[PDB]
Amino acid sequence: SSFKAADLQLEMTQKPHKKPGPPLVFGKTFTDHMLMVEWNDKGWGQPRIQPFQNLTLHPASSSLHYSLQLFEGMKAFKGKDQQVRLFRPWLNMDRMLRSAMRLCLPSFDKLELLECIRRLIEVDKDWVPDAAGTSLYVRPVLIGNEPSLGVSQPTRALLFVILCPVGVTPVSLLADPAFIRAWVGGVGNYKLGGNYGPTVLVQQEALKRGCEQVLWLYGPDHQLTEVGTMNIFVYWTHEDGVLELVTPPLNGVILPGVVRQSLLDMAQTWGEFRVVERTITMKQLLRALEEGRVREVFGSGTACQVCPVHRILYKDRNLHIPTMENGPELILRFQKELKEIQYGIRAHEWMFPV
Amino acid sequence: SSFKAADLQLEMTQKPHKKPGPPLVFGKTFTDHMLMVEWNDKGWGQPRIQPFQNLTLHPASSSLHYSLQLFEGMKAFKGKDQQVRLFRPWLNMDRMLRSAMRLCLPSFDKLELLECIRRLIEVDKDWVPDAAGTSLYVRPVLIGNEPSLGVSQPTRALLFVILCPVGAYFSVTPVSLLADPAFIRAWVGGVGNYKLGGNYGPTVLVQQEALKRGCEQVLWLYGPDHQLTEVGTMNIFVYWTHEDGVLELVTPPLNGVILPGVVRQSLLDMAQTWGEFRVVERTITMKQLLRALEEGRVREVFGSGTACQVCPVHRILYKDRNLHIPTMENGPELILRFQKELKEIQYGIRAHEWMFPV
Ligand SMILES: *Cc1c(COP(=O)(O)O)cnc(C)c1O
Ligand SMILES: *Cc1c(COP(=O)(O)O)cnc(C)c1O
Ligand SMILES: O=C(Nc1cncnc1)c1ccccc1
Ligand SMILES: O=C(Nc1cncnc1)c1ccccc1
Ligand SMILES: [Cl-]
Ligand SMILES: [Cl-]
Ligand SMILES: [Cl-]
Ligand SMILES: [Cl-]
Repeated sequence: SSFKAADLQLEMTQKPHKKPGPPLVFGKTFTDHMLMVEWNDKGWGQPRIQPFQNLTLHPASSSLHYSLQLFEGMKAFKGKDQQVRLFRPWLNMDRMLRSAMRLCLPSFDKLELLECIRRLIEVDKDWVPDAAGTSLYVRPVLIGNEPSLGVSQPTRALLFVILCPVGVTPVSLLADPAFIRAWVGGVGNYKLGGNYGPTVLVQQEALKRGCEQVLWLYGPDHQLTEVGTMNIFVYWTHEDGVLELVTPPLNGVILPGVVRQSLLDMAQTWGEFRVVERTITMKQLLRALEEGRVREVFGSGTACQVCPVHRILYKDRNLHIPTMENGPELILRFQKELKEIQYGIRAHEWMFPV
Repeated sequence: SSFKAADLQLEMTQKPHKKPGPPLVFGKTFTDHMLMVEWNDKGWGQPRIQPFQNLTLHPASSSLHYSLQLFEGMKAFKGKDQQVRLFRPWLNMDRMLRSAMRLCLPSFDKLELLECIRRLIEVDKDWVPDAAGTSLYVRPVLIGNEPSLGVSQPTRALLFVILCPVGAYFSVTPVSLLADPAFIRAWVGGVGNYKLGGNYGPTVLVQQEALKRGCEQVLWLYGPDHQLTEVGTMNIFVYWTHEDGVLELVTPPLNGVILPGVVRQSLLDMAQTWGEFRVVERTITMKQLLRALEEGRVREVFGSGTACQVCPVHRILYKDRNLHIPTMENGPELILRFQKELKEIQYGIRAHEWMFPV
């Protein structure tokens, strides 16, 4: 069974928050409403769009003791004509259902959640900014909610969604093999709360070491997996002399990002250079930097879309990454095309109109 | 700058709950009171004892989004003298603090929290069952509580403690295990050695697989050489005559994928005090166990943990093939001896510095 949009009950807020005035730090400002659906031994209850409010949770909730939690993250963009659109939300929904199944949280209908989310965005339509490079960030969440200290499949869960309005520059990265984000056979390929908490300290260590984000290396040959909460891409002339865009394969330690998949799809479609999913090693990068074969290194994710990398501190070796002196041509093309699609400049099967 | 037990605020339930009748499934029944301490940028607030009540969380709470959550688990036992005691609670406090640092959560005084726990258990004295095999389980938690989607060191946090009466866990019955290398609990350089909630959520599906394959628990293998690391939520001990023909008790070393259990340390301490056989921390592979089994050198295999104290193992399903473990054939003398000494100590029959009186 599943909750249905047609059963939605609306409680409009009686106490609207002041909208942001002319400074937007990410993830602190929320809209007036939220979506709220509960699961229990009777199945999924009816979905509510209701005033943004606190959650009331039993102290034994499995969400708090055994990290029976997962999230999603996606943006809604408002175009010139004030039409609002979600970017490839179906893939976020596919990925939310996989997380849930990995955590034995209750299954749900992807299209019904989407419609509920759309309905929720429509209620908070005026929170969606329209200045350049601004968007509305959508945070669905599903948590187990059994009041039991037993490590087990819960018979109760909570699915809710909240929204935040959100308001080119290259970043530096610490690449230390000591630090591990995910392992083959682990759950790094799902968007689960537990994958993030442990990175806080590591991120602090990268700041202390004068870097801005973490380059997560994995395995004996130090594979480049991800950058911060982003997938990583390298544009270079490979060893076989062919020009390629490369990014690591989905072999268990990589989060299957929506932006990532989009960049692959675009480049693939262009048909101008080779586009592969393959392991990338610090050894390959060093050698390609020594031989001037690297053009652009960047990260991708809903946060920035495309984020260039100028520097990588590999232990004590400070590597200059020449992304910016090579345009950054590919990056700029990706941003340009993504902007066109996202803000309705160009009609595309990737946008879902609210 | 920690909270303080002198500042503790007491607020007694208006109407209490009727204690269970001597039917108790673990973790579904709680006592009348709980402890709560709030932290923010003005540091720790005053701790409080309050009637068991629900948490009020901002929906962006970092505890719920990025798994800023850690817990502990320790038992209190009521002796004949109706006096209740905590088993080595300082090791749990040490571990709770290390977990807190790992998750960038706020530091606190181990003795102050321990004193507040004393008071909480004191207040709920009567919930502590004295029937044989029973105890009060104590569950401290520390969760982040920043109301922002930024992945970061929170500026707010919540520390609470709830209590469960527990029935006799078992007589002692062995368990069968699923040993499948595809499922990996923790990795070197990871956080499997901290009691973080994020280590437990992904084990549900695996545990469910073990049941469909006819096992009761998971034997967590690690490496290409299939090391026996842990059993369910228990550390693993093997009693055998080793390759060199020397009788020993072995348990994997704390190389980072092992949770340093309090019973584990205690079994080690106890066994070395007896000084009657070799006690060592060494890696254990399925290759070594197989051969030991074919040669009749394995006497007992068991788990250790607060839940069980000591849990016999009698079967391992490895590579579709069932491995019989003669634990029960061999007494289990070691297990039985361990169980007895802990019991005597835990219920104050023998006086011991491991016990902290409530
Ligand atoms: C969210 C996330 C990504 C990329 O996600 P998108 O769907 O592209 O926004 C990549 N890696 C990690 C670790 C993430 O949490
Ligand atoms: C809690 C726990 C143990 C044992 O801990 P005790 O301190 O002995 O109760 C062992 N392994 C795992 C994975 C645990 O969570
Ligand atoms: O996208 C994220 N953060 C973000 C969004 N918009 C601007 N800056 C940062 C994110 C990703 C993964 C986990 C948590 C947050
Ligand atoms: O001690 C635990 N569970 C338990 C306790 N008493 C009886 N049965 C089971 C435990 C340990 C670690 C993580 C979660 C729970
Ligand atoms: Cl349990
Ligand atoms: Cl995947
Ligand atoms: Cl962030
Ligand atoms: Cl350790």
